[PDB]
Amino acid sequence: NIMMTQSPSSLAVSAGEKVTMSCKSSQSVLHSSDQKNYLAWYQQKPGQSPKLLIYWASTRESGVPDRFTGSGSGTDFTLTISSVQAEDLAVYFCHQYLSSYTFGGGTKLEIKRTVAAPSVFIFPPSDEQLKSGTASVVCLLNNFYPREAKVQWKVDNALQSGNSQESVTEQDSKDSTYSLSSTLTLSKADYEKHKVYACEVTHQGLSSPVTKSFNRGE
Amino acid sequence: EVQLQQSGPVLVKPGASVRMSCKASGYTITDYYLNWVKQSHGKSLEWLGVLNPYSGGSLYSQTFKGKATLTVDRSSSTAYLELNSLTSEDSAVYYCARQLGRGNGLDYWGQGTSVTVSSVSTKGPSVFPLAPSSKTSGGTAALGCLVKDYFPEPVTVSWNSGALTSGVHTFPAVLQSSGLYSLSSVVTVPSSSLGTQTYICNVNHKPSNTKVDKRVEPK
Amino acid sequence: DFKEELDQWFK
Repeated sequence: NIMMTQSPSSLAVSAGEKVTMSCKSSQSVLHSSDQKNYLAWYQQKPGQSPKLLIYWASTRESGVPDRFTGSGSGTDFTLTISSVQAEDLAVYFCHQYLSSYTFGGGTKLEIKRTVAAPSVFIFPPSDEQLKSGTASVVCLLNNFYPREAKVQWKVDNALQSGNSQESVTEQDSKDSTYSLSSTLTLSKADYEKHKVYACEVTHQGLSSPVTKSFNRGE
Repeated sequence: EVQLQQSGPVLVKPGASVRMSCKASGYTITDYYLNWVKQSHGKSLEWLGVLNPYSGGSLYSQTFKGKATLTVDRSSSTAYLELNSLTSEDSAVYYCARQLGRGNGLDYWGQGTSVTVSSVSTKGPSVFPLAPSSKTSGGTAALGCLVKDYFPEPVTVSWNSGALTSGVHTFPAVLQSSGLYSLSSVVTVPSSSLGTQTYICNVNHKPSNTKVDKRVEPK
Repeated sequence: DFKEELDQWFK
């Protein structure tokens, strides 16, 4: 098969910057009968299906903004975005269809923006869940940048470990931020043994850790 | 407009077979070829083969010969992909994607069908409110739903039947120690209108037939 | 090869 290699694996730029990304085929993708490079580029935004951007290596699909341009011949191909927009964050895949279809490993395009501190919220377990015998306590970090953030759970000022899980969103297509959710799960019996449930957040936008807490049963 | 509507996510035992569908609308299905492409993770795409909806013929990647079978029902404008002898490595999102001719790209893609191959039993999640309260931010309130203990992925969450999308964060699922998944979905709303607006998270977990509409109210 | 097979099949 014809192997496709993309580079770089990922890159990050500010809105308005120019971006170029590479796609190399292990052999020529030039179709002899029509003398077209059977090379396509796709954009796949987070949680969406791929979208066709370019075919014949350089022909822009209808409805694709002119800032997307494909170029190259033989085995060396390039996708250029002349002025990156915040909504351009996606994984970009190249694709040869001369032989049995193969795709590159993708280039993940990320957006750089100004520092944004998270807005921190904390949620006690619902009365519905408590009646079932479990207490999940949720800490929410909304619309922050950069992606790196640290959540520490404290129960009456005792640092917790091994009883929480967290995940971060994809980057936001409008304001280029991230959000994070962390869940501290305890048995109902343990939950009722303590008063103060606190989530302490460190982030580059905060000069000191921010604590959001509640008093159980209040 | 053009649409490729694919069937819902499935859980299948290793060794079994699965058949998924891809329904074309907004165009004559026989005017375009239809490819099937597998996505095992966000940075991977692998071609299975291509269907000729007019003739019913198919051309398979050597990788999927004897594994995948492509069919079509022209009267219902629906193409099908059947996979047999399923292994845990066959778990992926499977896309159908149309192609006008030999030299064209894959110009339109369905939303994909998530296939999970596993011996683990299906489990429907519990849905718990994340209620807004003082623990608020400058005229806004956060609220949400906790979708806990389900298998397999995915669950989808909408708010107010899709009419509320601004300020929504539906987080990637986390894999719990039990092997079950949990996720949260949150939205930031004006604190002033908590008493007049109704906020309902619509939780769908098709493998467990879970359809829950949970109203989230303050306190 | 496969490229030729694609050529003939799409004809």
